Amino acid sequence: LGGLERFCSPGKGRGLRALQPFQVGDLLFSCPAYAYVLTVNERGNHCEYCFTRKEGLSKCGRCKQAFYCNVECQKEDWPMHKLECSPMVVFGENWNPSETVRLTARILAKQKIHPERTPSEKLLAVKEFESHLDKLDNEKKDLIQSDIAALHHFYSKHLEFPDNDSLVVLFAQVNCNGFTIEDEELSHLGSAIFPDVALMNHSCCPNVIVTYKGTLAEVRAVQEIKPGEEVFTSYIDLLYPTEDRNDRLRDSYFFTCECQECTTKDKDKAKVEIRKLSDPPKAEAIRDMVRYARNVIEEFRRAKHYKSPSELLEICELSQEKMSSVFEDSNVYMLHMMYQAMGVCLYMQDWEGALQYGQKIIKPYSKHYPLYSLNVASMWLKLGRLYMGLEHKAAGEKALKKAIAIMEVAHGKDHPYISEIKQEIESH
Ligand SMILES: C[S@@+](CC[C@H](N)C(=O)[O-])C[C@H]1O[C@@H](n2cnc3c(N)ncnc32)[C@H](O)[C@@H]1O
Ligand SMILES: [Zn+2]
Ligand SMILES: [Zn+2]
Ligand SMILES: [Zn+2]
Repeated sequence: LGGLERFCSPGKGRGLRALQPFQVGDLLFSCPAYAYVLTVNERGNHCEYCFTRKEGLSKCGRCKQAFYCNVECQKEDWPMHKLECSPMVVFGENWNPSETVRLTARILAKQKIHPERTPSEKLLAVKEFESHLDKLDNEKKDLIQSDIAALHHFYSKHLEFPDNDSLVVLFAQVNCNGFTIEDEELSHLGSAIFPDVALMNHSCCPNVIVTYKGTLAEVRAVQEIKPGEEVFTSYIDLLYPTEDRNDRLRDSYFFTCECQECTTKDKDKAKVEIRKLSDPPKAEAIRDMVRYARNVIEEFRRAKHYKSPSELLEICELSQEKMSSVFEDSNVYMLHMMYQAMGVCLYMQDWEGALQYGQKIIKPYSKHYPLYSLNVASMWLKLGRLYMGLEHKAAGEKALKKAIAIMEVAHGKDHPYISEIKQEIESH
């Protein structure tokens, strides 16, 4: 694809570089999804085939668990829908495959249907994906085996499975190159595989941002890219300090980042901000809170699957109180709990609580992320839609206009999401 090229990136394997300049907001390229799945919770909200968010969604009369825009989207999805239609109804409540198993089954399907290079593989092919097979611990290798067992159990009707456990190779490849599709509010819509998009290496200070216009991945410049510069995306959440960022990257992607931010650690001091207070906190007292903060984060990750919403908020308020003694309110570990608490109030349809948390987050949040960040665009959007809901038309408009500003860069001026937000301002 024009104005870019695949190249050998010293110490980063294969990569994508520019052959022409790209300005802030310019679309480098699009990539139609090679394989994709609409997440189970978004059924009836989005079209299974084109991911269009609409209300007049017609049901699959054969499974009553697949929705479409019309009969053509339904017919166009049947080669992929075939995999789950009858099994969902025949397996009944016993039908529980994870999204990774759902996705991998559609990759195997695509490889049988269309074995030749797809328009999504102009620079990187699915077969050429990096696996990191050789660095997997037994715990990880066992987690892939669960997924393989699950593949065989639910998708054996139409699929012929490959040469021993070269399914381990494929499952390690989808873990390494697999994409999750999120909406305007960064809510999970599904999983997909974008091969050319997967060629891009990581930077904690990227020059590009991946957005989705249905099942189509779009790459837009968030910094100026000049000929010969490598195009880098972020694989992870850029709020956390160097250690946390690299702890996630090493775990999920088996590499350590050495970008300007991870080298310099410049933004680290501000990220884990400490209170100025009479008799400043001791060097060890700081390290003790970081360990607590990082453990309460994981404890919360578990607690959501098995605790009441009023219990979840209690975890948030209690942990914020312990942390507040050492940590300032701008600290990323404090801002996470506030983000968690806002999420709960939103679930409980507590629009005041959600707004009080948003307002408390946004200013310090904006500061901690790059200039064009999907996290802060989404946060400004949540805040705007909350204000607008609570009939605060002035503040709601400021917030929605702030979101539109970041969004016109990453998503593009003509994005369906921008047109939706503009209508929210125009009516109320
Ligand atoms: C989605 S693939 C990117 C394309 C990959 N470089 C290739 O040749 O197939 C992700 C993998 O690329 C490598 N990678 C990406 N960004 C990197 C970086 N900044 N430093 C080192 N390795 C990186 C890691 O091995 C990582 O798991
Ligand atoms: Zn459709
Ligand atoms: Zn069906
Ligand atoms: Zn980095």
